[PDB]
Amino acid sequence: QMVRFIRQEAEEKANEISVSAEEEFNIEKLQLVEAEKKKIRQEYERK
Amino acid sequence: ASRYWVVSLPVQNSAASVWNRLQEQISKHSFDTPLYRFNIPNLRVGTLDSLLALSDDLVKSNSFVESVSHKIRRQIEELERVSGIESSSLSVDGVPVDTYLTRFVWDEAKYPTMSPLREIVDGIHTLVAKIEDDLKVRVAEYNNVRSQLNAINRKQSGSLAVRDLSNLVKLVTLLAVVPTSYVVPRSSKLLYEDLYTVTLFGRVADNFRIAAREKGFQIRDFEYSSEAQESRNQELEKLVHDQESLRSSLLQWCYTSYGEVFSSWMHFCAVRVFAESILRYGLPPSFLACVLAPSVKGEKKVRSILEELCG
Repeated sequence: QMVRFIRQEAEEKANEISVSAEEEFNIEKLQLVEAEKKKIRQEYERK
Repeated sequence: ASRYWVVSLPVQNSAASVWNRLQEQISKHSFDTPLYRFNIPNLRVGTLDSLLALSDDLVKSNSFVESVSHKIRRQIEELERVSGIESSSLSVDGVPVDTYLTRFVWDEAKYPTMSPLREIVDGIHTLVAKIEDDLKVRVAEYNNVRSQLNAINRKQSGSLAVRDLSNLVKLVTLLAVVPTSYVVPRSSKLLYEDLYTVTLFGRVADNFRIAAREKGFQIRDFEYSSEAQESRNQELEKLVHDQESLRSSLLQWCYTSYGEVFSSWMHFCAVRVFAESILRYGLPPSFLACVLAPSVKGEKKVRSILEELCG
């Protein structure tokens, strides 16, 4: 009966991994969307 | 084997009917004594001090001969496959015991130098020591082979405390429990019988633990793959075969070295003939004694004959 439960456990692990990846995705996106007001002070403000 | 059994009598102290009768036509024929000898003097002999030094070194020479004899009789025979070298195969100085003891031809240039034997005796002793060292090397090789023998095959034949992978069934583990229903697919039966297998499954540890060690008698773990056990058994068989071959082929070389040691002992007896001649007669080597392995009655008769030079 736990043969099908193995699939459920694998699905739960994959869902947890995907949830962690998505949670870090917002931070990764904000790492570039934000703080560029500082990097533009060197990329173009130097000009 | 047999220790030294040579008689002591110079040329001037022959115990036979005549001085030259020691070799043949002696009264020993009537008593069936196997005594026989043949002269083989060296080129020259040392002085009185040299004779005394040789007599002193004769004790060490006899000790070395005894050590070689003990090694040859023990290492070869104990292997139960090296004692195949008979008297002819182990002939001393190229002649069997019938002829080796009847002559001193071993005094040729092989072990000694066919020269004043004061240092030639030491040289022959060193050669015999080298031969004994080779025999000891062969014995050590035989011991290492026996260490290779009694290998992993000495363990149990599977489904037991040791080497149980040979009887493995190859979520499950090698249990072989010698004298279950749950969510897990416990409806199974492994091939772990050399023993018995029980219903178990890795999906839920309840059935697996119950079958393995939970109740009754705990099972014995073993390697999962029987290929490793088969390889270990094959290696053990190969090591046993190699040990047997060494006891039959390398120990055949050991038996050849034992025959060489017998030749060295014949040379030592030839030297001891001249040593006794110097001790109880003049310096030049000349002896009329004999070397054999007679019975008690024959030795007593020889002593009665030679009582003119008793100790």
